[PDB]
Amino acid sequence: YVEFDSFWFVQQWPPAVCSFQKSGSCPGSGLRTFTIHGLWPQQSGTSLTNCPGSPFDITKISHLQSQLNTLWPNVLRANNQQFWSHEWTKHGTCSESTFNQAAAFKLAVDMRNNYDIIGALRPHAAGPNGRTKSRQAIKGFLKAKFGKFPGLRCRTDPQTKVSYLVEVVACFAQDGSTLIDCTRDTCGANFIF
Ligand SMILES: O=c1ccn([C@@H]2O[C@H](COP(=O)(O)O)[C@@H](O)[C@H]2O)c(=O)[nH]1
Repeated sequence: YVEFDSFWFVQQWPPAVCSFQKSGSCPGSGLRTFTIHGLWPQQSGTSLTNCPGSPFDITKISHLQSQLNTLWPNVLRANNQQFWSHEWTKHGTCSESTFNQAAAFKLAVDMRNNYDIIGALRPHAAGPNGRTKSRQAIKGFLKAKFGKFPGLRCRTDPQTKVSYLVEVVACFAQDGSTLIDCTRDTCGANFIF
């Protein structure tokens, strides 16, 4: 069996994520704050997925639904539970040996409350404005605020080839509490944000 050695706390930028879904409606299109995508256990540089764990049980986190509906909405479809269930089954099960479902979602909520990206960039006016930003600059501002380098993830429009920031990753040690440096970015030196 495999033992995760770290976590990737992944937050997503709703507007960008929605823009890549040019086919249909997008519930979170109007959100202007980073929301939780998921907490992904890592192993030797790779995300551990689909581990032999417990079925998702909404009643196990019923007490967090309040916070989850605000910080962890399904931005693509109007079904938050489906999104939480998927993230648990695909990612959460892989760290269940230490964190049961209730503990994992609570961990994600706490991490989100301790990692306000927009708030951290505002003092530098480095927030979203649909213009080009520097990977180095953004990583620098976040490290100065939180203490460690985040991971920046981008997606490229197939038509225009323009790169857009879509997710920001905060890396944690196996304890799920000690912030550590992220080392992998999918974003190039510059991107739209
Ligand atoms: O707000 C969101 C963001 C992503 N996804 C979905 O989750 C998957 C991406 O997450 P992952 O499987 O890599 O954890 C995709 O199928 C995507 O449609 C949602 O349902 N809602």
